[PDB]
Amino acid sequence: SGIRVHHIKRRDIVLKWELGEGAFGKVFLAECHNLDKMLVAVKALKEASESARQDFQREAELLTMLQHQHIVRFFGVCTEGRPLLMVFEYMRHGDLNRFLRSHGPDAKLLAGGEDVAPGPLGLGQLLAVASQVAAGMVYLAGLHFVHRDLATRNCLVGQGLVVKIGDFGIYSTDYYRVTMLPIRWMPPESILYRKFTTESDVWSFGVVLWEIFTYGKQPWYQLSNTEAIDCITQGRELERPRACPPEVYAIMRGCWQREPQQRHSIKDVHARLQALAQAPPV
Ligand SMILES: CS(=O)(=O)Nc1ccccc1CNc1ccc2[nH]nc(-c3ccc(N4CCNCC4)nc3)c2c1
Repeated sequence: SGIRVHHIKRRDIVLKWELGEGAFGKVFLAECHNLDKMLVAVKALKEASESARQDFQREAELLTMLQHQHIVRFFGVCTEGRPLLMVFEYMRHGDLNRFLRSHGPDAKLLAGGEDVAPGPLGLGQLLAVASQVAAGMVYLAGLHFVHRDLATRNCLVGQGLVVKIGDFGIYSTDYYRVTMLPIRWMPPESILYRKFTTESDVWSFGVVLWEIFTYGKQPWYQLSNTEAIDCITQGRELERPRACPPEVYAIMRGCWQREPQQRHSIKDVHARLQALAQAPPV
């Protein structure tokens, strides 16, 4: 008894090549038949655990029931032989962090694609990406879902700057080696009391908002993991980005209140973000 997970025939999936590697294993570009031929992203678990076979069904069940407009489209699994496979839609731009970086001032005009100009994005484009991520967080907050790793590296960019949350729950400085913590995105109540609620995600979204307007710079990049923990817990906030209007900064400062109850809800942050997106101050 639980969520009916769509199973896919292994012979209906032809692996093209590796797109990347993660904790879970490897991601590939592939063709999928009978879902007409169609390009898709496929995750392959490294397995070698009976437990990891349990986390697979868990994630597959949550993904199958969390389907929405700003969450990466999940098509089903393949348990017909090791390795286990998760099939998703293909977001041709890859993760939001690398996308931002490729449109930043250090990148000059090396960004490609036919859908977006190389070099910096429009203010209205930056607020579109921000608003799309917020909307995905509003949906997850609705189902009492808490994202413990909200960061631009866990979002995907598709054709026409469609941004979705691509990843949910070990060598980058993003994560502190303890359990790996992405402390730099964590509010004080998570570092100090080990609490993570909906309001925690509102604080994390503020950092995502900062990441977006810095073109994917790492929060407190000048500081170590412990130095960042000191700042966060002492009330020191990130500097406004060069490319950030005060109305956006103000939204950021609204997520960075020490008292979680003194933070605006994610539905209000979305709303303020959607508004500006339809009317970018510039
Ligand atoms: C763990 S990973 O290989 O870095 N994949 C990944 C990256 C960012 C956010 C989420 C993931 C999780 N895997 C995943 C899930 C659904 C996906 N749909 N499309 C992709 C996808 C992933 C990567 C990708 N590229 C962009 C071109 N550079 C090579 C990698 N193009 C599309 C994808 C990945």
